Amino acid sequence: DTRREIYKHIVKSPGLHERQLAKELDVPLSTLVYHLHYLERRELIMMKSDERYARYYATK
Amino acid sequence: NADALELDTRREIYKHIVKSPGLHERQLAKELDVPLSTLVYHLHYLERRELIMMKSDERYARYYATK
Repeated sequence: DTRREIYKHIVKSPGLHERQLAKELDVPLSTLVYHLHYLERRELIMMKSDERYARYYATK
Repeated sequence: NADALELDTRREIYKHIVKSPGLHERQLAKELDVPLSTLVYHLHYLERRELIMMKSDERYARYYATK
């Protein structure tokens, strides 16, 4: 039900964020994270860093 | 070889980093009035020279289905 909906929203709409997923499915963030962890542990979904949100610092 | 424009843009970027740490590249571009493509060109260079470092933010990770 909820898990099968989360995995499917990811197949049809690749690249979404954690909070964009919980909004487009009306699933609480805590519930969605538990299912995302299962889907990662089974290697059915993966995870990429968003360059648009990386932060830059000068080195020492 | 590097134009005055390339050197000026590079140094202006590096030291906006020092004066204002932790910004994203779209904020970097709008605050320096530089196109995003050119800014990312200079960020990769400053990172190759280890003058700046790039920290990912995993709160904004993108989710994809495996094949």
